[PDB]
Amino acid sequence: DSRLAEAAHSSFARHETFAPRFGWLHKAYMQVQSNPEAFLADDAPVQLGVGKNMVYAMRYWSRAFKLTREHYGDDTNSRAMLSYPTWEARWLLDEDGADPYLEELGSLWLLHWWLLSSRPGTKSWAPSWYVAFHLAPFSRFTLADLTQVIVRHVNLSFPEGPVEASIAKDVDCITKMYVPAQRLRGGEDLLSCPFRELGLMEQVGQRGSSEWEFTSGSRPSLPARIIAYACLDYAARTTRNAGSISLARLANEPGAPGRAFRIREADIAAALEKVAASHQELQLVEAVGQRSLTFTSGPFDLAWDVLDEQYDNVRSRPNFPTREDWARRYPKLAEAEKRELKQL
Amino acid sequence: DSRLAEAAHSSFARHETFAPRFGWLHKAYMQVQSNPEAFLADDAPVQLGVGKNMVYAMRYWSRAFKLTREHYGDDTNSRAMLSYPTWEARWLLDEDGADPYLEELGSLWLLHWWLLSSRPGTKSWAPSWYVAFHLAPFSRFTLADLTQVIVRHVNLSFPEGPVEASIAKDVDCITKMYVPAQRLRGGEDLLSCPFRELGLMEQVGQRGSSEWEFTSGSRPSLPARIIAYACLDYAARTTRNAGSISLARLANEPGAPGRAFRIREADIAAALEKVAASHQELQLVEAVGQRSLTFTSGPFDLAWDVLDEQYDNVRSRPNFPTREDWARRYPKLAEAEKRELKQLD
Ligand SMILES: [Mg+2]
Ligand SMILES: [Mg+2]
Repeated sequence: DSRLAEAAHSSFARHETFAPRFGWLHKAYMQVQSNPEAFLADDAPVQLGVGKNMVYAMRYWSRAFKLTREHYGDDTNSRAMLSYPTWEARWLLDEDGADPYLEELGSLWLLHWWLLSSRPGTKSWAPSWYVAFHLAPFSRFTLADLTQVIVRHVNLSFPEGPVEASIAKDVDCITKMYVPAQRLRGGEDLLSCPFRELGLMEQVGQRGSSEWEFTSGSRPSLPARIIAYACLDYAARTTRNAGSISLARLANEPGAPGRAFRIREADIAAALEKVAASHQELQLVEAVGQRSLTFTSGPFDLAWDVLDEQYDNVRSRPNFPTREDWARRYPKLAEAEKRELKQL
Repeated sequence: DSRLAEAAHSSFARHETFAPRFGWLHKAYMQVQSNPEAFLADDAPVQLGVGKNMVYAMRYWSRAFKLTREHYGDDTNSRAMLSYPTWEARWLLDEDGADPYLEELGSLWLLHWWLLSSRPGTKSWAPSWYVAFHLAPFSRFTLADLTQVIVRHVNLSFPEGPVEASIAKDVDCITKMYVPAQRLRGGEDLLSCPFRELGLMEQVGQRGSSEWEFTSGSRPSLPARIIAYACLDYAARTTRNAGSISLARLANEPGAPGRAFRIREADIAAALEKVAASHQELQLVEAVGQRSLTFTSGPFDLAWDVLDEQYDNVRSRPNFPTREDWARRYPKLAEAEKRELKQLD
């Protein structure tokens, strides 16, 4: 088994037991935009306004949410892994972007998709999150049961061999990231975490009992265009031209929006139907008779047409850079992608 | 039944049913700091980064959370109410301040207290919230129930009166502010609201059914210094000298922390023990045999010692302004307070 090795980097507990914070995403984008050394400077804890271990966590979460890519010097400098903002970060978090203050719940659903997402050249930095949402056998678990599940997947997927204590720390942090704070004990310490608003995870049988579970209701906070974006972005993992993808695969394949968002096939179809009605190039077709999503040109570009429309077409704004503008401004983003590729 | 009139201004539905947004608090502070006309300018939507239909909601929430005050400018033959940031906003929301990005849940508890709080010279801007937390005789309700208890309290307090439709909009907004996003139904519509993390309101018994309730469990996200601040801030409403206030009043009196935070007397007692252990001027006393909190000096200054401690003593940082420094930069803050105090005929 190497579903996981093919989708995720070997990366555990680099969040340093810290769940994401809005202030960290915001401040990381602002500093890194003009300073590649913003996380590595001896200056960082005061320049970022956080403790020293929070600097690394900030750096990790930037990487994990696909808001930055890392690559060496030179100009020398060193082997130092400097950070570079992605075009998606410029699109989302810029003061001129889609949702710089994460006012819309669809933006959190989007960031959640990027944390789990993977494609050739760009794997996930949260293998424990990927196992939990895409590969775990059961919806209810103890933290030690889920920990054991990830250990077994890491053992069959990576040459290194599992660090149980680090994987246990991922499981603590998943819990803090998705579960309501009333189901947490803080020895006051308790921090906000905006991904709790997604309602993806709950305590069970609350003593609080030792068990936790992922939910399975409807997702009124998940916008249709966010589902449609993820389905077309998932289709674009393997195709760059016109074509189709079955709804069954979108609902059930590991990596796809059904498991990422924990939504049923019917909720995917309902989102795609609503979005298709506004986009001539997209249709739901019932074949033999299973439903398929069709697209008359490459699905990556249509994905971003649907996503940009959810935020009133950010790419139309004055002086908004194109991906090709961004790539020339930050050529190391492509170089980081290439070195991921030349392992395949 | 003048309780609501003494506690709250006659202000209903000015938020247009938009629940608070962190970006709204943060950007309004960044702009009002240097521009008293931030909410009135032709270019407000672009400079505040919001739609034209959101500017007033944003202006309202800043005032309601005691983050701004409003007063006429120095501009003759003009009645427009200009905005000025409060010292509390400088302490909390500045990049140099306590929690500019609302990273700690105690900051949301605190903002919630500010929304509900009331003092001679600074009443609440959220009468429907005041009624819902402090005056309603029940805790479980349909939205039509909550609307009608507010309507009943408003007719006793404000002759002028909003229309019922305005109060209903307040109640929709109360719901979206506090209940989990999974209980709401949009058109996509749903916005984040960080006050939902406080776990204060939940859907109950549904189907159908149409019921809601304020919750009543334990509050592990409510820090003890936040409780003690509110208790001392509450005592300071009526006294500026050494004195005392009973735990029963703190836990049960309308306007006090027990009803604002929906916590029981023992939870208040436990928070106050923790804080009195580091504060020799605070004590929990047994009298006959009711417990009281006592303070050997003025409660308001002790309140802010306790609150500033929760955030690592922000007032000690280099160049942090005193309230005297701030009142000289923004003289109309005191003018807006004096205006309201002389409405207390
Ligand atoms: Mg480390
Ligand atoms: Mg308006």
